[PDB]
Amino acid sequence: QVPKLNTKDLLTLEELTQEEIISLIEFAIYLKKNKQEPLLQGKILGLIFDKHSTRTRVSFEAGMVQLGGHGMFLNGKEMQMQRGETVSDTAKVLSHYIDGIMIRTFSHADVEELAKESSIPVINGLTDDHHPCQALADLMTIYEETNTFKGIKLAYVGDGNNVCHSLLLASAKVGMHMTVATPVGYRPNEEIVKKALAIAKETGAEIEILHNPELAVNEADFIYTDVWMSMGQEGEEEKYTLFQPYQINKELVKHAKQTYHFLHCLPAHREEEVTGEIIDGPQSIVFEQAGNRLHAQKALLVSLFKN
Amino acid sequence: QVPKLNTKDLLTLEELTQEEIISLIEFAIYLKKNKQEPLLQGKILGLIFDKHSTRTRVSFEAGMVQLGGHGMFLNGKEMQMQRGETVSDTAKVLSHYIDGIMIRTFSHADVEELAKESSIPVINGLTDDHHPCQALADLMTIYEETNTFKGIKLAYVGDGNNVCHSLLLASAKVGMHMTVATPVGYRPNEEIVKKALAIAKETGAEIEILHNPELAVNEADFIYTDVWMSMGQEGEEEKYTLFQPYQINKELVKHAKQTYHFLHCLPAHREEEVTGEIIDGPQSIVFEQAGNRLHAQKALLVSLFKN
Amino acid sequence: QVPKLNTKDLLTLEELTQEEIISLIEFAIYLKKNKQEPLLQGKILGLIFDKHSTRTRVSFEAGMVQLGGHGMFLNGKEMQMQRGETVSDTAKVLSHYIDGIMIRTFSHADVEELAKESSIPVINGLTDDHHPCQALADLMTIYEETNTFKGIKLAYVGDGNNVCHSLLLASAKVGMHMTVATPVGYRPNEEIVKKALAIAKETGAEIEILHNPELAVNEADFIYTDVWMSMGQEGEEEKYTLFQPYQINKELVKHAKQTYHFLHCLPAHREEEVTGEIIDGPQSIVFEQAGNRLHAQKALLVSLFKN
Ligand SMILES: CCC[C@H](N)C(=O)O
Ligand SMILES: CCC[C@H](N)C(=O)O
Ligand SMILES: CCC[C@H](N)C(=O)O
Ligand SMILES: [Cl-]
Ligand SMILES: [Cl-]
Ligand SMILES: [Cl-]
Ligand SMILES: [Cl-]
Ligand SMILES: [Cl-]
Repeated sequence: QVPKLNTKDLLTLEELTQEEIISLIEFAIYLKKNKQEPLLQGKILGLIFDKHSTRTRVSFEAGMVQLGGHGMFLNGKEMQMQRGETVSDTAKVLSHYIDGIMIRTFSHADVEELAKESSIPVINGLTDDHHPCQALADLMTIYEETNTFKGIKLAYVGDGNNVCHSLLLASAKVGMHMTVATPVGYRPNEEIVKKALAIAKETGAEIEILHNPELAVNEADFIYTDVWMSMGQEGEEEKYTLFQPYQINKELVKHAKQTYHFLHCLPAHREEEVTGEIIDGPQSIVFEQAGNRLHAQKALLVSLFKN
Repeated sequence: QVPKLNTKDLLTLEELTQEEIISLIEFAIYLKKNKQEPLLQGKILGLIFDKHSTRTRVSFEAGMVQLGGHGMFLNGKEMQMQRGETVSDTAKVLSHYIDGIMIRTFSHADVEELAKESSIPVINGLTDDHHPCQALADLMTIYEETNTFKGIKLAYVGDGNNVCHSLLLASAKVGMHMTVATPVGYRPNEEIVKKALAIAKETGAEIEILHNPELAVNEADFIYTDVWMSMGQEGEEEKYTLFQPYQINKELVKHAKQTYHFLHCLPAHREEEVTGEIIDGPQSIVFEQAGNRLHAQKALLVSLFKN
Repeated sequence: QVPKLNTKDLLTLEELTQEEIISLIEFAIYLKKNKQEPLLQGKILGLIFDKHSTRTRVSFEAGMVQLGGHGMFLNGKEMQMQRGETVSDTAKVLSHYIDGIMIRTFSHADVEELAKESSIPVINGLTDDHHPCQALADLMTIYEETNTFKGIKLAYVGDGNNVCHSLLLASAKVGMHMTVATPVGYRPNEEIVKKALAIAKETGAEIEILHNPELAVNEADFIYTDVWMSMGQEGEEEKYTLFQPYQINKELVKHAKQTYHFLHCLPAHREEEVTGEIIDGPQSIVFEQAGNRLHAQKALLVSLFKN
């Protein structure tokens, strides 16, 4: 049974209810376990990219192909948007040709406009502000270990960026406890924190934004990090210095549960945000986490294309 | 049935008779209305692009996929032609691997050479001189409104460029009246004008090349424009002032029929060649026009591949 | 019978026995002659390219499509390797999504690492050091003419580059006599020469590395050359001066058999490494040679995917 969703698009996870998120995760687990069937026969997903990608690009197109459809890679440097065509005109023409769009870009507003002006589904494959498909797969990865979100503690330590934003919203939706530790000056966006906190009031989630990483990871079941300079960001040399106390290393993780697992969206820079010892060690699940991008997105695609 | 064509390639529309063009339009209209069948099962169309594209790139690959075949995007920057491999050599090797080629580039002579040296069909997806697949779709769009080309008047106002050339030839082939207005120094190519006039002698088409835009649009059924600086032309900034009197705006279109429709190949630059008021207003059909790139091209592909 | 191979990967041809190479060539000839069947139904081959390509890029994707599978083009400029992601991390995530990888790049070591860290097959589609699929297709092309490798003489005249290396190892594997002439300072890698000589001891191949092109081509059945400046090279301007005596032209080829045939991997630069008179003349088989990239690689793909 394909999950029914009351949304055309997936831009932040705010669009989904708790029950819809759980249904997507269960359907992804089903698709992971069972023989491939051509549920999206003949369907074409456009894949617009304005930023680098390995996992998102390959997993989306492979997912479509496994479902009997097609992915069409559209480098943003080749589209007439480069030459000043509006996002609205783009949306309207693509709706005549293909069945959905996944877009990865800088401006979140541009993805909102694309969705608004498109008659086909639009999926955010990462913006400066949100990476929802990553957080959906991460929820699946956590659920495969725990079989529940109740009483689970996730600690994110790092920069208050797009990935942090999506994990905050994801955790709040499913009722999972989440702490964030960032350096001063690099907190997650306050409006997104407020939205997560509001959601958490209804679900029982405890969301805390902190500066002390040792306190944040205390008794955590999962520790998550990400790179210190994201694709959207301008360099500060002083940033690297401020982030040193936020590295995920042996000294930090000993404050979490002995049974904790390490998560990272990838790509990773060993000896910056995380040491080789941690990411390549026995508590790391980053490759299975990455694998689940495929399954979680196939569930999302089948549900959105069924509308 | 599938239209029979007496050409391997489609470079300018000169290669087609009136009857063949009408047959293509009727077949496109059939394909637009009827269930997709895999008429090109297993066929691979190579898509060589040396210039930006949204509509041509997406519509050709979607068309192929919808007919059970494949489109293979080939950025010109990645091909060995960028490192000096000849067009002839490229033609000969691609003919061993794939079933047809669509090419968008600068030099029309290059596309002529590709067709001459290739044993597979070659389609011009725009050159500096011709954009024949656009004009074929534009004929289809007109025909859907009028159900005839007899007594219809098309007015093109703008630069004497590739799209103007293809519309001149298309109009002449089907017997439609066409007027052109361009600024002094920007007339369509005189050899192409002569070809169109020669074709028009046989078909009853009245082709008129003018400078005054108000005279050109008088009692028109359709007003068509395009950008002032084509991809073949970035240096030429002077144009922007010269072309201001050629803008499609409320003051201009009142001289056409009250029932006129506005066409534009896209991409468009609002407040340059056309105002938002016109392109976004109730007489604009530019998005249906763009949608018909898909269907007109599918008809062409099935016919060329039938040979 | 699909050939059984005792290797997961194809990086240099060293991985293959003489019997395996012959079996591959026979299978390629069969595939060339016989109707397409979907032997690789559903399979996805990633095609990672850091360098320009026409033949390799098109032939590998067409081959997959013709076998009922898919080729996914991945420009190296768009992958997170560009932003510092390790080859190992890349290998581990791709293995979750797709079924094999073909990679064209600079560093042969990177391709070795990709193969080591990947659970799926890896194929070298050219590196600075080896171009094994080219030499496999070249052996097929020779065998189609001669029906044997015994008593056949191949002469390569040019730069001691990646293609020279692969021809050396190919010739030694099948027992064909091969001579090389290069300028002073541009010999093939001495360790590769040693490996070829060792293989040749077992097979009866005579391999000679020389400076005098007229001596090298004496009584040759085949003459082969390639460009003087490969994609990986930023060689001195003095190089062109040293290469003047090494052009393949009428004066040189008269020293070979009257029945010789000319080979070139392509792309070629007429009037540099070879004259138009030779490459377009009656002894040239370069376009059949390029065509055989398709068939030889389809044989390899099927065999690797089976294993
Ligand atoms: C997947 C990349 C995530 C990272 N925060 C970035 O935006 O660069
Ligand atoms: C579809 C683009 C048409 C325009 N005349 C150009 O050549 O840029
Ligand atoms: C197929 C190209 C071969 C040439 N030696 C190069 O590496 O550029
Ligand atoms: Cl960012
Ligand atoms: Cl893992
Ligand atoms: Cl419209
Ligand atoms: Cl090189
Ligand atoms: Cl040939």
